[PDB]
Amino acid sequence: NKCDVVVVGGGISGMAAAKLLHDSGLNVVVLEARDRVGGRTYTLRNQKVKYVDLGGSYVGPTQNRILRLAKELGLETYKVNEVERLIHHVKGKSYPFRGPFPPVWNPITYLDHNNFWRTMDDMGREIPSDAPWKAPLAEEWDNMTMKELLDKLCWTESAKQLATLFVNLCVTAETHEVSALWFLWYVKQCGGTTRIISTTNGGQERKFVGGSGQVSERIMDLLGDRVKLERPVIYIDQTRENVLVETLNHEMYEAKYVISAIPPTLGMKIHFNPPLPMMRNQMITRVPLGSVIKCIVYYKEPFWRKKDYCGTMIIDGEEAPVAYTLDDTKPEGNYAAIMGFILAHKARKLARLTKEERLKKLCELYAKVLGSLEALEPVHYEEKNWCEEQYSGGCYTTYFPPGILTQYGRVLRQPVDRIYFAGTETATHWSGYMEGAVEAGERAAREILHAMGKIPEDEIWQSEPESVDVPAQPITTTFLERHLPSVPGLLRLI
Amino acid sequence: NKCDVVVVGGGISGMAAAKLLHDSGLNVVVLEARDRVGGRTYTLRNQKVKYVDLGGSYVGPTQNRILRLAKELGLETYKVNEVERLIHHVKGKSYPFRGPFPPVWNPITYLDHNNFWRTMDDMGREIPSDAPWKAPLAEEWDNMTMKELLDKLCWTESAKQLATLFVNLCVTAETHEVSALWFLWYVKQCGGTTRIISTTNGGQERKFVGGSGQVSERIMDLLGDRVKLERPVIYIDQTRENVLVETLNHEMYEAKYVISAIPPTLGMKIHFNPPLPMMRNQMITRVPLGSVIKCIVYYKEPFWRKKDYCGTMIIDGEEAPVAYTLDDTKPEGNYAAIMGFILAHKARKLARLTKEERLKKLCELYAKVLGSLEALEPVHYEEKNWCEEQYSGGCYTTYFPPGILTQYGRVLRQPVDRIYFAGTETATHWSGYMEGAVEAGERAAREILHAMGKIPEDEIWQSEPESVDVPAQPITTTFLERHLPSVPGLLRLIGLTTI
Ligand SMILES: *[C]C1=C([C])[C]=C2C(=[C]1)N([C][C]([O])[C]([O])[C]([O])[C]OP([O])(=O)OP([O])(=O)O[C][C]1O[C](N3[C]=NC4=C3N=[C]N=C4[N])[C]([O])[C]1[O])C1=NC(=O)[N]C(=O)C1=N2[C]/[C]=[C]/N([C])[C]C1=[C][C]=[C]O1
Ligand SMILES: *[C]C1=C([C])[C]=C2C(=[C]1)N([C][C]([O])[C]([O])[C]([O])[C]OP([O])(=O)OP([O])(=O)O[C][C]1O[C](N3[C]=NC4=C3N=[C]N=C4[N])[C]([O])[C]1[O])C1=NC(=O)[N]C(=O)C1=N2[C]/[C]=[C]/N([C])[C]C1=[C][C]=[C]O1
Repeated sequence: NKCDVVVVGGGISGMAAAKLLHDSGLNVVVLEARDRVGGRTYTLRNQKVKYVDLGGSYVGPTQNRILRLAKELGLETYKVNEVERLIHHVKGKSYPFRGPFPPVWNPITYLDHNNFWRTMDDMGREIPSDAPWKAPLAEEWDNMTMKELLDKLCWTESAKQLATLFVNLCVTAETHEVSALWFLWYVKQCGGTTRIISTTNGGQERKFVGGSGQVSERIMDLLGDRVKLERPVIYIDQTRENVLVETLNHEMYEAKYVISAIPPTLGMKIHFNPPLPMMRNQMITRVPLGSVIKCIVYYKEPFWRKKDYCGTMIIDGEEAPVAYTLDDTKPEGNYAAIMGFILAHKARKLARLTKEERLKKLCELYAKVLGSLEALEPVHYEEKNWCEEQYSGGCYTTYFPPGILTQYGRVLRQPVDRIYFAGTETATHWSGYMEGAVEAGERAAREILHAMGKIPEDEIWQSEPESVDVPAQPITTTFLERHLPSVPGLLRLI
Repeated sequence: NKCDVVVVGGGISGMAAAKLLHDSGLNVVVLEARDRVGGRTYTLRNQKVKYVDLGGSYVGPTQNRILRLAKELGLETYKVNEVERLIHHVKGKSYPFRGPFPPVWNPITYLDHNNFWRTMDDMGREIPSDAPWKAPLAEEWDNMTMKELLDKLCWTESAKQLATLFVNLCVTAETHEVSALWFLWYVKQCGGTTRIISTTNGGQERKFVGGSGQVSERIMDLLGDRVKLERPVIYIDQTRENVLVETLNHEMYEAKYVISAIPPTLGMKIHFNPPLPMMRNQMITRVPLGSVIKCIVYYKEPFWRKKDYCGTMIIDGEEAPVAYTLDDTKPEGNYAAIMGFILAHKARKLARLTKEERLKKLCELYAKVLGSLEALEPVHYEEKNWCEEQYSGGCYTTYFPPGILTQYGRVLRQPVDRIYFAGTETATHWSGYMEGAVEAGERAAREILHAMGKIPEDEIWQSEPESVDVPAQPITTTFLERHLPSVPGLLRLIGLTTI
């Protein structure tokens, strides 16, 4: 019934908000729609897999807030297997390579590839993390799709296809669906191209021992009966003295403040009184989430390591169900597995198949790419299609179509009276990730602390010391990488 | 509590569905979120305006379903004033003209203008009304915004600026926001460029005497207590034998079938058990509605008629708050008024201002455009920002961003068990209009009549006899219009000759 703060949503962001508020002495309730906590993180346990992350999973250097919070809850990380060679599959053949970036041998293509990545980071350096709509060329970039940008930038098919897979993999959407401004902001606010695509020294360096769902589970352990499972919020009333929040199962909660820790578009599932201000009312219909099936195939052994393959596969082309894989073996070398993502339009298309039919296609792909019959002999399979989720709306995150970020972006974290906004979408560093969820939960919580007079305005946004366990190495470029010309730049010299 | 069919939404579509179902003997309930029916039509009544349409208003030839419904309910239409000259205001100057299209004197520019409209209709013929994603080039066109399409087509800035204004005005959205496939579909399923833009012989020919709000109000009168105002639906349960529909004020309704007659994205406001299938679940997060403020400025007299202007203005300019106006004077000649639309990003921008500052900017614009100081003497002002409506989401309608219509389009009107889908967005002819509302409402109702074994399958889709009161002149082209070359076509002709 009555409390200081109602938090809507028990994902990482809501749980981190509620934990902070509770630790500071306020009475908090968390209202969660599902029969579990975690949201877009979900750890399945069974004897065959032991545990497996079917939702968010990877963490890495510079994500110091998720690392600190998990550490305090008694979680530990291990490193994703990247000891052996990566594979680029292109035109029906496997090219093994080392390093984050698949190599290119033709000199024209080389220039084109080099220029494309470098140009993404140049454009990023003009986009403010906390206000992408203030970029000098904000409207121009916002009014093009990433498909247009790539059509302008990439003078070769090879670069255009690799840059396309890069978009698909990062934001689970087609290049033609997304704003160029938003995608460039996204990459940049993750620390740039190298940091976002790298396993070693990047976002995919690590996983949590036991699963990432333990983060939310253990915060729910700390809050006891303050978390209400199967309480979907349907109505928020701000007209009266205290804020009133009603659930689907008929309960009424009453508080001074609310934190909305749900994806923006999921705001639509709530009837507000008074109506939302105009800009928010429309923003929340303009911001879908992407489409992904996360798929994990289990094998008796990590047989790929015998051939000096780490298990990472970058797979070009329309026919491949999966464009990107990582080794999902446990740190002990057991429960051998390959993780793959069926991305964007391939998720819409392959979801009509059965579970077994998807297994077969994956097994056959992997056998081709890894060049082993061992890939045809899986011992177990697990998958999750996030598009079918009523209370996520997709995965990994919310994407912005052309024109939206400049028109409505300012409203995302703007308080509506006594509702403050959390969720990974409202973050400024690794928004879209578990790290962003923590940043935004803790920030929304601290905005409420300040509206209550408990902390000054300068403590709303707090910096995070670097993890000692997962230190960050700097991102370096070579001299040639910085100064080799683009394709049209080599033409102007001729 | 118990009925045969719960209709969610009491706009034209919901009210047309309910009426048909009622007229066939079934027990229906209409559950409407607001304290009124009509939805995106709303007729305001006070002594200063008598009546005024702040939402949907215009009807015209080929929109035979809304004309039959309104006529059966006792309503009349009248002709929007187009006796005197239209104005095209471009680069700070007004160019009076007659006919539907602003004319063009520079021959190069003339070629580009003729080709643009012609290619809109040409691409249109490739696109089936009932299945736009079946166009041979659906994918290619859907992965392109209307801004990209215009950048390819228009070799003159003049044609590109006119085309941009045409998109903004038709779909209340920027060229860079909307799919080219969707937009070409939307224009074709209204009968083409000419039909869509015209007053005389087009979409804007007429209005209803007393306002379009009476359509919904009269159906509510026929239905009596079957219409429940202030019952926003929060929850639909299909796991049991009868379908369970719950409202925000804690009432429960039970039915064999449900028609959802709300904008697709407002389907988000309902919690579903079991969950919606994947494709609908994501589609309803991908389909926003446009942005528009409709504004009416009243004057003592329709002073523009005296300078031989009908009061239609096509106003190109970033500075112009309004890009299109019409004479909104009563058929009797009194309550003289200019209606104007504030479109897309200007609705966003100018909503910051007060009512009085918006009035001031409109009057000043109209003064310049009409060359008339009288325009600075309004007697009254009415307006509505549709963007702030929780139970509409915007106006006029739903637009599809790039990539959405080919991936999700096929599910807009796919039944989900015993839920069936109405709303003008599900129509095949004048989707986005009051006409499409009636088509979709009636089609969804007849879908349920078929599931119940009361009519055969071929009676679900039913054609409509032509209005004898608002008959349609066919759309014609001249030989020159059809065969004059494009700008690149003339340039190809040149390179070939000089060889
Ligand atoms: C799904 C997914 C996948 C499959 C994958 C991934 C992901 C995902 N990610 C992301 C994450 O997960 C996120 O970000 C997070 O989680 C977020 O969180 P938040 O913010 O908290 O949110 P959520 O979770 O959703 O929560 C919410 C909640 O709420 C609720 N609700 C709703 N509604 C409502 C409610 N309640 C009450 N009422 C109402 N109405 C719900 O239920 C929930 O609970 C990720 N991340 C990270 O970090 N990592 C990872 O890994 C991930 N993943 C992925 C990634 C990928 N990548 C990166 C790609 C690549 C590779 C290479 C390069 O790139
Ligand atoms: C808004 C507007 C404006 C401003 C203008 C216009 C329009 C609009 N339009 C359109 C119309 O209006 C529409 O279409 C209709 O109305 C629709 O119908 P429906 O489908 O029925 O839908 P609605 O109305 O929305 O209704 C729905 C209902 O539901 C409810 N809900 C929600 N949610 C819920 C509910 N309930 C319960 N529960 C829940 N949850 C609500 O409340 C409602 O009631 C139009 N149309 C026509 O026809 N005409 C006209 O005029 C119009 N307008 C416009 C147009 C213009 N133009 C076209 C111009 C031009 C020129 C050149 C080119 O263009």
